[PDB]
This record gives sequence, C-alpha cells and structure tokens, in this order.
Amino acid sequence: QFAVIGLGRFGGSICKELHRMGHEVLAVDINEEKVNAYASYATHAVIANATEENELLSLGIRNFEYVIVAIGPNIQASTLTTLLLKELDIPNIWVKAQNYYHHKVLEKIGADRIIHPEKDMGVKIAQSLSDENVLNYIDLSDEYSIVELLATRKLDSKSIIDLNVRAKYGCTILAIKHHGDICLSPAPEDIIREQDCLVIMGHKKDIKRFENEGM
Amino acid sequence: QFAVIGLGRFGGSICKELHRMGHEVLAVDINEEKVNAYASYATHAVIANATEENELLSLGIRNFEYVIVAIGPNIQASTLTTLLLKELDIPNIWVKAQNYYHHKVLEKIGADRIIHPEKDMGVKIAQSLSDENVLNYIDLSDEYSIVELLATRKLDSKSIIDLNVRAKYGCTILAIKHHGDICLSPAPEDIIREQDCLVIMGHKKDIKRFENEGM
Amino acid sequence: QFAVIGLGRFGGSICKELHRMGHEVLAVDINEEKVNAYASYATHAVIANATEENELLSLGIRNFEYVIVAIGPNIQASTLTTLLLKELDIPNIWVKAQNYYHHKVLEKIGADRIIHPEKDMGVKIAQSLSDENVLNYIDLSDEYSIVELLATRKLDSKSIIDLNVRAKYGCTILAIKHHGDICLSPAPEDIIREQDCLVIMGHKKDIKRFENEGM
Amino acid sequence: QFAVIGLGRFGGSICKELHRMGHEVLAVDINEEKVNAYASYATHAVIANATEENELLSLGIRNFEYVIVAIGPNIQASTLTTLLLKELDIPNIWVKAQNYYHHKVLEKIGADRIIHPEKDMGVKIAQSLSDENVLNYIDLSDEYSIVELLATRKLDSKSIIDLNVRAKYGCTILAIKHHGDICLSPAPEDIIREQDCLVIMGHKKDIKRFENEGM
Amino acid sequence: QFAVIGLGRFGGSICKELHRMGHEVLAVDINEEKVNAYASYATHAVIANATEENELLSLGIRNFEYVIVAIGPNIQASTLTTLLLKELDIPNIWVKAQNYYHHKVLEKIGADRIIHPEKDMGVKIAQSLSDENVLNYIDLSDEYSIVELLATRKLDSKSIIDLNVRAKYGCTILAIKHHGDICLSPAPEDIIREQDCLVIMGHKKDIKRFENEGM
Amino acid sequence: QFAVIGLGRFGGSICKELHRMGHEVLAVDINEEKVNAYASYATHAVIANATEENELLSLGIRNFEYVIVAIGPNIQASTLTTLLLKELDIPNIWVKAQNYYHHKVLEKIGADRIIHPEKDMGVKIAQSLSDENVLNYIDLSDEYSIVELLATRKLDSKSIIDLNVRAKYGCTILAIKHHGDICLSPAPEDIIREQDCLVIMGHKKDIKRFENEGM
Amino acid sequence: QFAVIGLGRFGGSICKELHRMGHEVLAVDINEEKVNAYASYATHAVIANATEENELLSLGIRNFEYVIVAIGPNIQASTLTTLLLKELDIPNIWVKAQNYYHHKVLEKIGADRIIHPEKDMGVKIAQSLSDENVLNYIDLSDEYSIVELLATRKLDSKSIIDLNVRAKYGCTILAIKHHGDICLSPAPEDIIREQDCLVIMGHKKDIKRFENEGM
Amino acid sequence: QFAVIGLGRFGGSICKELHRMGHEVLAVDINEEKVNAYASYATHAVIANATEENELLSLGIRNFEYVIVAIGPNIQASTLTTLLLKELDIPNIWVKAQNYYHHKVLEKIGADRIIHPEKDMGVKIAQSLSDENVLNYIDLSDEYSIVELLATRKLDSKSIIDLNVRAKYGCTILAIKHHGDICLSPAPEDIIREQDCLVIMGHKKDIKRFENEGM
Ligand SMILES: Nc1ncnc2c1ncn2[C@@H]1O[C@H](COP(=O)(O)OP(=O)(O)O)[C@@H](O)[C@H]1O
Ligand SMILES: Nc1ncnc2c1ncn2[C@@H]1O[C@H](COP(=O)(O)OP(=O)(O)O)[C@@H](O)[C@H]1O
Ligand SMILES: Nc1ncnc2c1ncn2[C@@H]1O[C@H](COP(=O)(O)OP(=O)(O)O)[C@@H](O)[C@H]1O
Ligand SMILES: Nc1ncnc2c1ncn2[C@@H]1O[C@H](COP(=O)(O)OP(=O)(O)O)[C@@H](O)[C@H]1O
Ligand SMILES: Nc1ncnc2c1ncn2[C@@H]1O[C@H](COP(=O)(O)OP(=O)(O)O)[C@@H](O)[C@H]1O
Ligand SMILES: Nc1ncnc2c1ncn2[C@@H]1O[C@H](COP(=O)(O)OP(=O)(O)O)[C@@H](O)[C@H]1O
Ligand SMILES: Nc1ncnc2c1ncn2[C@@H]1O[C@H](COP(=O)(O)OP(=O)(O)O)[C@@H](O)[C@H]1O
Ligand SMILES: Nc1ncnc2c1ncn2[C@@H]1O[C@H](COP(=O)(O)OP(=O)(O)O)[C@@H](O)[C@H]1O
Repeated sequence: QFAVIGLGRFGGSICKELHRMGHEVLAVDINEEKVNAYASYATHAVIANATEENELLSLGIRNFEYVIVAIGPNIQASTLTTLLLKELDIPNIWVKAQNYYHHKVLEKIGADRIIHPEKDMGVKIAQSLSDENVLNYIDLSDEYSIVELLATRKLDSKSIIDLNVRAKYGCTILAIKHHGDICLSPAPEDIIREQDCLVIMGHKKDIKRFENEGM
Repeated sequence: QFAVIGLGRFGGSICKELHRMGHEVLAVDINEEKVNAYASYATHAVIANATEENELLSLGIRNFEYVIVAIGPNIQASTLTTLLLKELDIPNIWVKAQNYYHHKVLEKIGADRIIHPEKDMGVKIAQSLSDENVLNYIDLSDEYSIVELLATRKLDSKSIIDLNVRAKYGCTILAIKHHGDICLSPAPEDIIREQDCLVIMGHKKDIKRFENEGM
Repeated sequence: QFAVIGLGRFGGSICKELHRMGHEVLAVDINEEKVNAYASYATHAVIANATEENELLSLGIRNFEYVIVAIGPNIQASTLTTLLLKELDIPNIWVKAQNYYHHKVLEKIGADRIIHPEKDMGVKIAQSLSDENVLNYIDLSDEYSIVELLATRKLDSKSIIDLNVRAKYGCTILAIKHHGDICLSPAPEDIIREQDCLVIMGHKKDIKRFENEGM
Repeated sequence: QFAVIGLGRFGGSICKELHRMGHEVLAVDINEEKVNAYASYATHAVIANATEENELLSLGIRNFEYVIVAIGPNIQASTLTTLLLKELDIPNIWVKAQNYYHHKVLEKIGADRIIHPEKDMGVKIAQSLSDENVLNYIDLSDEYSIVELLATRKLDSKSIIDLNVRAKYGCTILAIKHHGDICLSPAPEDIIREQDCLVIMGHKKDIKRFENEGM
Repeated sequence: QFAVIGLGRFGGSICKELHRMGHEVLAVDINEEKVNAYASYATHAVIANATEENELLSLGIRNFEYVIVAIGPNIQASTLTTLLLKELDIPNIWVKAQNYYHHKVLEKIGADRIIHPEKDMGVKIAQSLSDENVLNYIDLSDEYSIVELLATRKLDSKSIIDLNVRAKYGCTILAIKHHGDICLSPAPEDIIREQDCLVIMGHKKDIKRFENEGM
Repeated sequence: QFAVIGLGRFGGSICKELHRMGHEVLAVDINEEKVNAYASYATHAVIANATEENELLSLGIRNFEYVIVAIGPNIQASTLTTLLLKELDIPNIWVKAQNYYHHKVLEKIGADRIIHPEKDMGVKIAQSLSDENVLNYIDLSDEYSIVELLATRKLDSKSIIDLNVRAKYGCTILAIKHHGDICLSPAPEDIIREQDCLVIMGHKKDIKRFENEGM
Repeated sequence: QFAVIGLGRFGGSICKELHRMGHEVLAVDINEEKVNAYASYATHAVIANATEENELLSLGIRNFEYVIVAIGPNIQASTLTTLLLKELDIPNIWVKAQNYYHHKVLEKIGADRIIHPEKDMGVKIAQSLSDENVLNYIDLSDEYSIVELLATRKLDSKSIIDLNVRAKYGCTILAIKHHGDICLSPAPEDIIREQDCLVIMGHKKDIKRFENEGM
Repeated sequence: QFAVIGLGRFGGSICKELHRMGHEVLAVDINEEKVNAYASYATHAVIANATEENELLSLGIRNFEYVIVAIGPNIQASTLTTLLLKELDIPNIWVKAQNYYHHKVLEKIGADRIIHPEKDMGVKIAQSLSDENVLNYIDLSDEYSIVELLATRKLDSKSIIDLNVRAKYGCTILAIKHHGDICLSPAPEDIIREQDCLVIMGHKKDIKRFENEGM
C-alpha cells in the first residue's frame, strides 16, 4: 500500500512510523546498510538503484497506491525517480523538495504533493518559541486556532470558573493534563496546577490576550 | 533575542519565519552566499565559523536568550558549537539532530531542546498519509489528540446530534469550517456538509473508530 | 556561442556543420574517443559528464547562448542535462526527443525546442519516395509548398507556355536546371527537357494534379 | 509496393507516414510489441527475423519494389539483411547508416540509397541555427537558393515595393504567411507584418545581405 | 608471401609465429606503437589504415598471396578491409570473425577462410576439461580420431603387449614420449612409464573405453 | 562439475561444447541477454557479478570441480574473480589471459591453467599457412609430429607400397579418408586418390621432404 | 587492568599486542565474530553494545584503570561510550579520533588521550616518502631529533672519523646495523657499508645538511 | 612527484603533510567534497574513480614516481587500483592494507610497500602504557631500541654518573629535556630532575630492567 524509496532522515522516519501504525510498507534503498537497518521496520526491504526503471518494475512499484520519493542530497535522483514513477501511472507521488527550483520542477513533472519538512517544522518551532507557554498547536483558519499551553505560576491553584475565558476572552478550555493524567472537557470546578498542559480554543489575538493577563 | 547559527533548509526557515513574525533575529553562517541571501530576512547577518570560540564572542552570542544550532550535514559544527555555547552559559540552546546519536550527545552536553525535524515531520506526513481525511492535528499526549478532518459524502447533510460522537465514540466535535466560514463549538442542530473541515477531539483509537464506521 | 553536448550521429553532425559554417563551437562528450575524433571539427573539445552540474560549471556552459543536448540512448541523461541547463539560465536549450514521453517531459522542464530527427527525415523521405519525381521540397504551410521535380519523357521538349501551370493548376514554375546549367524565373519561351530539374510552386494538391496528368 | 523492415524511431516513422499518405506498406519486425503497435499504421504487420532468408521468402519480399532496411543499433541485422535482399534481386534497397563504415559496405554490397538521417537533419537544423529567422529552405544549386524567413520588427508594416529586393539585392519574394493565412506571389502593395513567414528567392550571399541590412 | 593487417592478440601471434618459422611477413597496423613493437618480429612493418584503398595500394598488397585481416574490436575495419582486398583480387583472404554475423557477411563478400578462434579453442578446451588425460588430439572423422594422453599410475611400468589395445579395444598405439625422448611406432616390448605421452589411434568410444578400464 | 563464468566468444563456446558433449555446466554472466541466450546451451544459467563474493557463494561455486574464468575487456574482474575462487579452495581454476602481465599476475595468484587462445590458434593457423596442404595436425614433440594432408594429383591413383614413406622418408602413413569413408592403418595394397585425407606420421623435416618430392 | 572496547584494525591490534606483552586485557565488541576471533588474543572476550550503560556495568568496566575506545564506522559509539565512561569515573579513557571534530568533542567531554593513528602514521610515512633514505625517526623537540637513515653509495666503506658529524655538522651517530648485526655507540674506527642502517642524532636542519653534502 | 589516490583519514593526512613539507602533490578522490576540502592542501585536486583505467590515464598518473593507494572500506577497489597502477609501470606503489588477506594479495600483485597504520600505533600505545614514562620510542632492530622517558621521583636530582647505565645496564643516555630546554649528549656531571625528558638508548630488555629497578 505504501512505498518509501529513500530511507534517510526523512523517508526512514516515514517508513518506521507507517510500519508502527500497522500499515504494510515496502522500503527501498540503494545503500545496503540502510536496507538492512530498516528490515525490522518494514514489511519488505529492497536494495535497488532507483535511477533504473527496470529495477522499479522488478520492485513491483505499480502495485502501490502511494510511493514516497525521499532523496535529499541528490536533486537529479529525486526528479528523475519522480519522473519514472509518473511514467508508471502511480496514483500519488509525494516528493521532498530541496529548494525553490526543486519545488518548481517537481511541480511541473506532476508531483502529487511537495513537502518542505524543515520549513513546516520551522514555523512550528517559531510559533512554539515566540511565546514560551505554547507547547503545541493547530490552526483552524487564518484567525482561529486551538492551542496547547504550559501552565505558569499565575495559573496555579486556579479554577476554570475563576478563569472565565468563555466570556472575558471568548475562548474555551478543552483539556487539562496533570502529571501525565488527562482530563477532557473539564468541568468548571476543576483545578489547574502549574506546569500542567492547558488546551484552549479560540481566536489568536484573544488567546494572546488571555496569555498576557491570565498567565 | 534570537540567534540562528545555521542558515540552511532548516535554520534559514526558522530565521525567515521569525523575521516575518516581527522578532529580531541575528543570522550566522560560514557560507557568504547564505549570509547574503538572508540579509533581507534578518535583523543582522554575519559570516562566522560556529566552531571558533573567539568568533562566537565577536558575535556577542551571550546577548541572546535563544540560540538555534541548525547545522545538518556536518555533526561537527553542531555538537562543537552546542558545547561552546553551553560553556558561554546560553539560557536556551535548541539543536537539530541528525540521528539517535546526535540526540544522545546533545542530551548529555546540556541541550535544552533537541529537534528531529525529519522525524517529527515524518510521523506527521505518516498520519496525514494513513488517512487522506486528516488535514492537520495536535497530540495532547501519547493517547489523546485533536484531529482536523475533510468531510466526505458519508458525512454530507448530517447533524451533530445525528453523529453522536460524545457518547458512541467518546470524542467531541470542536469546529466546522464551511466554504471558508467558520463555526466554533457548534450546537447539535448544526449541519455538516461534505468537503468541509471537521475538528474532532479525543482518543486516537476512538477517532480512528469514528473514521472507520462513521465516514 | 554554440555548445554541443552529445557527439553522436546527430549532435556530432551539428557540431561539424556549425564548425564548417565558420561558427565557434564547444563540443562535449563523456566518451574520450568521440572527443578526440571531433577535436578537428570544433573550436574546443572536452570530456565531461553532462549529468554532473559542477562539470557543466567547469565547462563555462553559462557563457554560451545556444546549448544542444544530443544524447540518444539514455533518456535519463537527456532530461537530466536539459534540467541542469535550465537551472543555469541557458537562453536556448535544444534537445533530441526519443519518443512521445521524452517530448512531453522535455516540454514541461522548459526545453526551447524539441527535435524529432527520425520523424522529420521520415516525412521528408516519405514525400521523396512516394513520388519518383520529387528530388527535394520545402513546405511553406500545411497546404502550400515549393517542389523540385525530375522531368520525365512526358515533359521532354515542352515549353512553359505549353504547360500552362499558372492557369491550369494555379501553380508557378520558378527554376529549370539543365545539365547543371541553371535558369531562374524562366520566360514562357523556355524549353524543358527530360531528366532536368523543375521547380514548381503552389498548392500541394494542385502540384499532385499536375504530376498526375502532366508528367 | 513498400516494405519497412525495421519499425523503430526512423523506420517506424517512414511506415506510419507512408500509410498516412495512402500507400500500401508491409511492416516487418523482430519484436512482437512493435509489430502490434504498427498494426494500425500499416496494411500488414509481421514478426520476422530479417537476418533469416527463409523468413524473408515467407514474407514474399520479392513482391515489393521498395524495401527499407531500418535497423539502427545492430549493424549485423542491417548489412546482413541488405545482403540477403540484394541476393533476392530487390529493385530498390534503402538502408539507414550508422557511420562511415556502414555507408561503405552498404555502398559496396549494392545498396540503392544509403541514408544518414541524423547527419542531414543535423545540417538542416544547423542552417536553421546559424540564423534564428530561417524556418526552412531549399538549395537550387551551390550558389542559389529559396529561403523561408521569420519577419522581425524591422520588417513590420513594411510593403514589398518599400523593400525593393528585386533591384537592391537581386532577390525575389515568393510568398507571405500571416496568421496562418497565405499569400502566393504577392503584389507590391501587400504589407508584411512581423512574426510572419517571408519566402525569398535568389543568391545566398544576396539573401544574407538583405537579412543583414534589411532585417 | 604473407601479410598481417591487424597486429593484436590474434594477428600479432600469427605474424610472430610465421616470422619464427622462417617465412617473410609484412605487418600492417594503424597504431604506431604496435608497428614499432613488431618491427623485430616481421620482415617489414608499416603504419597504415586498412580501410583506405590508396594506402593499401601504397603497401603493395597485391604482391601478396596471403593477406590476413585480424581486427577484433572493430567490425568496421575488418569487413571494409576484407571488401577492399576482394576488390584487389587477393588470392587468399583470411579474416577473424567476431560473431555469427561477421562470419555471414565475410562469407558473402568472398572471404577465403573465416576463423572463430575462441569457438574452436572452445571445443578444444571443452574436450580438455571433459577428460583429465588428453593433452592434444586430431579428429580423422566424426567417429575416428588420434589422441595424445598423459600416462597415469595405472600405466606405469606397463608394456605394449601387456596393454593389448589392438585386439581388446581395437585401437593402436603410435608413439611414446618419455622425458622428452621420443619413440615412434614402438615395438610390443617397449615400456610405458607414468607422466609420459601416449599416442593412441582409433574409434572415439573405444579410446574412451580404454581410458575408462585401462587408466 | 563445470562452471563457466564468462559467456563471451570464448567462455560461451566452452559452455556450449561442454553441454554438447553431455556434461552438466552452470553458466554465469553479469549480462542478462547472455544468460538468456545460453539457457538452452547449459544445465543452468545465472546472472551474477563474478567480482562479488556473496554472489559466488549464492551460486554454490564450491560445488564445482572446474570453474572457468574468461574475461576479455576487464583484467581487474578476471584477477579478482580468480582471487575469490582461490579463496574458496576451487580445485581447478582456468583463466583466459589478455597479455604477458595478466599471465604473470594470474600465475602468482594461483591460476591452475592459463590460456592464450589467440596465440595457440595463431600458431596453428601459421602452420596451416606454411603448408597449403595441411588440414590438421598434432605435435608429439619439438621435432616429431602427426600430420593430416589433402592429397594432390601427384598422389592420385598411387599405392602405399608405391609411396614407400617408411623407408625413403622414415615417416609412416596412418589413415586414409576416401569420399568421407575412412581407412585406419591401411595395408600397402591400398590406393590413394586425390582430394583425399592422408594421415602421415614422423619427423617434421622428413614430412616436409615427402611433401616436396612426393606431392 | 586494560579493556579494549572496539576490536577492529586499531583496537584489535592494541588488544593482541597488550596480550602478547603479558598484560591482562578484556576485549569488548558488539560483533560476535570479532569477539570469537579475539578469544585467544585476550584474557576475556565479551559481546556488548558500548552505547548501552547497563551492559558496561555488566562488564565491570569500573574495575579497569585503562579503557580504550576504538570504534571506527560511526562517531556515535565512540563519543557516546567515552561519555558513559567519563560518567563512571574511569581513570584513563583513550579514544581513536576520526577527524578534527572527534578530537574536539572528545577533548571537551574529558578524554584523557585522543589518538589520530592515521594522522601520525601518515606524517611518518610522508617523511619516509619525502626522503627515501630516512627509514624512521623520533622527535625530541621542535628542533632536535634522532633519525634512522638508509646508507647510500656515498657512505660505502666510510669510517666514522672520516664522516666527522660530531664537529662538522654537530650531530652524533648512535648505531650501525649491518646485515642484521648491530653496533651500538660505535667507535670512530668502525666502518659503514652501504644499504646499512645509520642512526644519527641532532638538529633537524643539521641532519638535513649532512644528508645533503654527505650522502 | 607524489600522487594520493585516497583522501581519507590516512591518505588525506599524507597529502596534507607532503604538501606542508613543500612537495608538489596531486590529490585524487571519487568524492567531490573530499577533493574540494583538500584543494588548499595540494598542488592539484581531481575527482576521479581510481578503478577506471582511462581516468587514471587522464590524470597523467604515469608522470608520478610515487602513487599512494589509500582506500579503506573497499578491498576490491584497493587491489584493482594497485593492479592498474602496476600495469602502468608506476615505480613505487604504496597501499594501505585492511587485513592479512589484503596484505597477501597486494603482496602478490606487486605492491612496493604495504602499510598497517593502526597495528603500529597499537603496539606503540602498548609500549607507552605499561610505563607512563615511555612517551615514544624507536626500534633499531628486533632486540635493540631507543626510548624516550618521563622522569619519575626516583630519578629527581640524580646525576648521570650516579645512574651508571652504561655499565650496570649496558644502555646509554642520549639527551635531557628540562623545561623545554634541551641538552644533547650530556656530560656525567649533568643533573636529571623529575618529570623531565630522558632519552635512553640500548637493549629493550635492559632498558626495561633500568625502568624496573632505577625509575
Ligand atoms: N540514487 C539513489 N537511489 C536510491 N536511493 C538513494 C539514491 N541517492 C540517495 N538515496 C537514499 O536517500 C537517502 C537520503 O537521506 P537524507 O540525505 O537523510 O535525506 P532526508 O534528509 O530527506 O532524509 C539515503 O539514505 C540514501 O540511501
Ligand atoms: N562551523 C560552522 N560555522 C558556521 N556555520 C556553519 C558551520 N558549518 C556549517 N555551517 C552552515 O550551516 C548550514 C547548514 O545548512 P544545511 O546543510 O541546509 O542544514 P539543514 O539541511 O539542516 O537545513 C550551511 O549553510 C553552512 O554554511
Ligand atoms: N551522460 C553523458 N554525458 C555526456 N555525453 C554523453 C552522456 N551520455 C551519452 N553521451 C554521448 O552522447 C552520444 C550519443 O550519440 P547517439 O546515441 O549516436 O545519439 P544520436 O543518434 O542522436 O546521434 C554518445 O557519443 C555519448 O558519448
Ligand atoms: N534482425 C532484425 N529483424 C527485424 N527487425 C529488427 C532486427 N533487429 C532489430 N530490429 C528492429 O529494428 C528496430 C530498431 O529501432 P531503433 O534501435 O530505434 O533504430 P533507430 O534508432 O535507427 O530508429 C527495433 O524496434 C527492432 O524491433
Ligand atoms: N583500420 C585498421 N587498420 C590497421 N590496423 C588496425 C585497424 N583497426 C585496428 N587495428 C589494429 O588491430 C589491433 C586489434 O587487436 P585486438 O583488439 O587485440 O584483436 P584480437 O583480440 O583479435 O587480437 C589493434 O592493435 C590495432 O592496432
Ligand atoms: N565483472 C564481471 N562479472 C561477471 N561477468 C562479466 C564481468 N565483466 C564482464 N563479464 C562478462 O564477460 C563477457 C565478456 O566476454 P568476451 O569479451 O567476449 O570474452 P572472449 O573474447 O574471451 O569471449 C561479457 O559477456 C560479460 O557479460
Ligand atoms: N556499539 C558498539 N559496541 C561495541 N563494539 C562496536 C560498536 N560499534 C562497532 N563496534 C566494533 O568496533 C570495530 C570497529 O572496527 P573498524 O571499523 O576497523 O574501526 P577502525 O577502522 O577505527 O579500526 C568493529 O569490529 C565493531 O565490531
Ligand atoms: N573507488 C574509489 N575511487 C577513488 N576514491 C575512492 C574510491 N572509494 C573510496 N575512495 C576514497 O577513499 C577515502 C576512504 O578513506 P577512509 O575510509 O577514511 O580510509 P582511511 O580511514 O584508511 O583513510 C574516501 O575519502 C573516498 O573518497
């Protein structure tokens, strides 16, 4: 169902995680050591030169609905492999881009999805660092978002009804994680202790306001 | 306030994004072309070898609360710089890891946060790939998460009270995005049309169950 | 001014002819024997892998306004070379296509002109053999053309005013070549002897008619 | 009437085009897929080894006036087949040459015409390259020729009587192609717009002069 | 009397051996180093392209009764030269064949003898591996042959009258070579010691029988 | 029992002939086309790189008593393969040599037999040329040999007792092949007709004498 | 007393030699074949992952005064192990360095001695190549050294009092090795024959002078 | 004058040092990063596969008197390179060996010197560790050596005439290094302070005795 062509920092992780989720994955790599190392982290693992189409045919690459092209240092191999896969009518081809150029040519040669892993992780890191409180988040839209927060001393021993976010800031608390224990959709009587995870939901500026005055 | 030591695919993105957000960032790089290219995407841009202590002193690296070590292909510059920075009492040192090892030695030499961009983006892509429906998500913990979904035909013209997720699956719907318009914490009378964004919250396996039988 | 990347049956001819015309041409080839053989048929001759970018940089390939990619047996090397050249902002990139696919991908990766030598030669030869008389020709458009013909016995000792092509077929005679001697824009009194070259100009179907009934 | 022995890039084109012109063609090929692919582009299509005499006899190869030997990568099949055909008293044997040698031995073993498709296409393209404007041409002799030109801005909105080529350069304009529309033997009042096709006729050097000072 | 056109692994050996036997040989080669190296192993040695007729005339190739064409890597030079030699009415033309094809076209263009050295050496080596004992042999017919054998322990100190091959196996012993000393048509009293050469003559199967039970 | 590692002009013939004799042979070749072509001419045929040890182990090369290493274009692969086989304690390793050097290094790395096909065939052809008559022969020693001759008119209708070779020249007639029919150890009354095969045995110079005066 | 953690080209030799000298050594390796191979060349041999702390504790690694970290293929095992050992208060940790980096991080994480085997052996061999005569040497300081020299013809049959190095060049001869026989601190009457070992001692530039004018 | 084929831990150091000494060195490497990194540490630096003969010819490798083969991970490439160099009549070929086997085969294919760097460093460390005083040493022969020592407290304020090594142990003191200052061939009145460098010369076992009872 899934094929990973490059078993490196990026593709190897995709393979390992897909395998961990319970899906069947065929891992490909030109380097024998990589193939051997991911033998336990994949349904099948094969040594093959991705630059030769007949080898791809030998892999039975057409039997897959999703083929992942994760070759980083070599743009040549990346775009060429993507091309060969595009020849074989692969339904979905996802390729890692190195730069603007790579993104462009992959875009033109019919890549289904082009990923800039470092960049996207970068915006995650940037938002996570800009305000020390947010551990993680998800953007529902340009204006609205759900935010995971690290409780400070200002929130210690404070109740949900005490911190009336639903009216004063128009945001809503979703979950509280305390010492690994978790509380989903907590009742107003619940207490928030410091260093705990607080899951708020609402408008970005409003969340920023609550962060400002509340914590 | 923030310093980016490696201006590559990863660090360059962090610098550019931080600059876009309005924060002041000092970009460092041993390659002159990189420094020149990021002159417009940073408050200041300097050519310097991060492995040389006197150069670090010349940068005024101690004046920063956050220093990001993002050097990928060469572990040398990364761990050595991290070490030198740990000597200079940098409050927060965030470093990009290449493998299990890099993570280990960074962990022991006092790295405040170790990032595996390819790995985490890898698992994100993996989750996004396992189900085409999930557009984005956030993990509250090892077991609990909030998931953004792309509504299918099975969910078309269905009401929230019709899809009783709060009891049948123990999950809760948070938001519905329809043609760009957005509905936060929607009432049970609200209708979900296909191709819309559906924000569910709960246990991973339970959300998967709802995905299986519901949509 | 001109660069030939593949010194084979096709590209080698381009190089040799361009050199014969008096233009300065840099010939490239991965095969040393080929490079040696075309040393006398080029301003400069270099051994280089067209698939390696730095080698292209070493060639000073950017200093050329026209670079010809003539690699036949390997589609990989062809599209790859075209790609690398497209990176280096080469003004005009002309590439040999092997098949429909090759034409497509070259088209998408920004090839300025795509040549099917076999095909065009095929149609030229097809028109040349279909009619025993046609020695050569040029197509002005999809419908109109100028045709060179070999005079038969039916045309022997016939005058231009006798063979009134300007009215009977709407075509015009341009030149008559007799025993090597040549007559341009001949007067109606001129005589056409057999085995001579006759240059007619007009519509294809009309020329075919004149061929059918006249000669 | 016509037989094509090699259905490749070259011979396949000859077969397809000949079939398109309305002539009856028998296509031969050692490869079954090729034979199948040209079933629709030929009167008949047969699987046969051109190096085997009895197979040639089985084809009824003697019933043809023109047999085309187009086998490229393998000189063996080409010269051997040509030889067998010369034995069977084939009226016209046309063979594709790979190099100087192939031309030589085909010449000696009684080939009626030896074709270097890449070479001639090469010189055609070469003349097309020396001047960007010339789209096509025909040489009447060593000194005289008819040339098709691409009108530049210098020729825009210019009349034929304005560009007095018949006296100033001794050349004559034959046709003007404007937006696909075509004008044969145009009157001096006619206007030439840029990017149009201009058909001049005369001496090579004179045409070059007109190209130089005029456009 | 003898001319060697290709001074390689094959032709060079022929030249050297013919020269060693006392015959006068003219060695030809396009490579100067070869010509220099075979100067001492030939009556005369000349640098010449065997594909050029005027050079062949300059060699005085017609003055030779035997001309050997030994060019391996290039089928071109071989068949073309053979052709030119056939034009010049050379009495005997012997050419080395590369494959079935080379044999075919040489056969048709009037080669006096076509040699497949590797192949015939192949059957000799095949017999040499098939039987541990035979040092050399000659086939009189499809069924009858003369065989040279290496004496084993089973033949040590055995007399000819002891090994009655003329009646028991119907074969006849011809010669015995002992420590370089040689005995032709030996008398029945003669002794055969091990590691000596034994020359038997008769039917193949019978010789095999004698090998089986005797030695 | 027998393994052929290089399926070319030399090794392929060894394989084919060994197979023809009825022995079981495993053919190896890195080129798939070669392996396919010799599938019918071998017990088993495998695609394998002879320079790779694990592949050799996969072949079960140790199960063979005779392994033939025949490499023409690449001396490296030859000596390396011979080396690996010598490591695996192969009883008999026979290798084709390209030159003196190759012979030396093969000699030192423990090659069991080194064959120069061109050389030996060269001297055989040389003796075949020295005398137009000799069809075949075998050398018993440096001075003594058995020779096969093509009878001329001088020997026509001559009896063995008429041509007293046993006394006048000290050589002995062994066999006469007459119209394909064969006579072994013929009686003195037997007649020799021209164009028949005559098998003489004796001293080289004496045989030459008999050729001189007799035929 | 001594523990060798990596049994490769470097560490294996250390273990074998230390064992040969009579010291007790515990050899460690993650590879079972290596551990088995060095069972006879060590007091004890154990299979263990040097990156796993509990395994190190199981080894009783604290009971050793000297632990050698020689792991080649990856910096990971080396620095991580060195780190763990520095944690466990190992008295002496000597580690093989891969590059400048490895040296740096080992230096900072408290490595007692960092070895560049290739670097030092490389510069020694380099000295052996720059001057063919010097077989070996040792540097007492930046300026002074003892050098072993290979006697040339210029030194043949020369006496020590003849070559007054102690006064003319300020260097002193220490030993003369002749045909394996050795003379320590030789008297001025002793003779030096060519191809013998000559042990000089003094200033580098002075030794170079003596080499220049003397030999 | 010197060529380095492998720019790794070993060969790279040789190149750098040879360049540092003032000699001209041509550095070769199949990896571009290595070639670029050693551009400043060599007269010339080239990307080339050492296993390809024509590339070696292109390098002008024959123009060198010394060619160093330093390729570690691939024994194949090593021996093949050594082989090709042996073909080109290179005067001196020095190769790094990986193991006993490699040493053997390099020995047989005509390697001029075979180096095991790690082994020698291993034995050096082995001698250096039993007694901390030995910093370094040199073996004059199997039995005799010169040793550099670190003076202990037992040697503090002791005179040369006090420590009569020339008679009691048969060894001779050569030099004393005190605070960086150096004394060559010191007089018996000279004093040795602890932790100073003491250069002894004599028999290995005797030196060991002196170390045991004396220091
Ligand atoms: N030509 C090729 N064919 C097949 N696989 C390749 C080729 N080139 C590189 N790879 C594989 O791609 C991987 C690249 O990994 P890496 O450089 O870490 O990229 P990323 O950072 O995207 O993971 C390597 O593990 C390598 O085995
Ligand atoms: N010692 C050093 N000092 C300063 N900058 C360095 C040093 N080593 C590497 N760099 C810089 O770090 C950058 C690494 O970027 P890149 O390889 O793209 O990392 P990633 O792939 O993680 O984005 C390079 O542009 C380089 O200039
Ligand atoms: N990667 C490459 N880099 C440079 N030159 C190449 C490469 N691959 C092939 N070539 C050259 O291209 C030529 C191919 O010529 P050929 O196959 O005859 O094409 P055509 O039939 O169009 O002339 C060869 O001579 C070869 O040397
Ligand atoms: N012996 C043969 N008999 C018949 N057809 C052949 C023989 N050998 C080759 N062919 C055909 O000739 C074609 C060669 O085409 P190709 O190599 O593309 O030539 P070119 O490059 O000149 O177009 C192949 O499709 C093959 O099927
Ligand atoms: N056109 C030619 N004219 C003369 N000599 C030639 C020509 N072409 C090749 N040769 C010679 O033939 C030799 C080929 O030898 P080789 O390849 O070893 O053949 P073989 O393996 O049959 O001995 C080369 O040394 C070359 O000098
Ligand atoms: N490294 C290798 N491993 C295995 N087979 C090889 C290798 N290199 C070449 N070969 C095979 O050897 C054959 C070469 O045969 P050829 O050059 O005809 O030798 P000969 O002239 O002795 O017949 C090729 O068909 C090729 O498949
Ligand atoms: N994590 C580990 N724990 C223990 N031993 C290891 C580990 N990783 C590698 N080794 C051993 O270290 C040895 C390294 O040898 P080698 O690669 O030759 O290094 P070098 O070239 O520095 O001598 C290998 O034999 C391997 O068995
Ligand atoms: N086939 C090859 N041709 C040329 N250079 C090579 C080849 N294979 C490896 N190399 C080079 O040899 C070097 C190997 O060095 P390394 O593995 O560090 O050995 P060592 O540690 O003994 O120096 C690498 O830098 C690599 O670029």
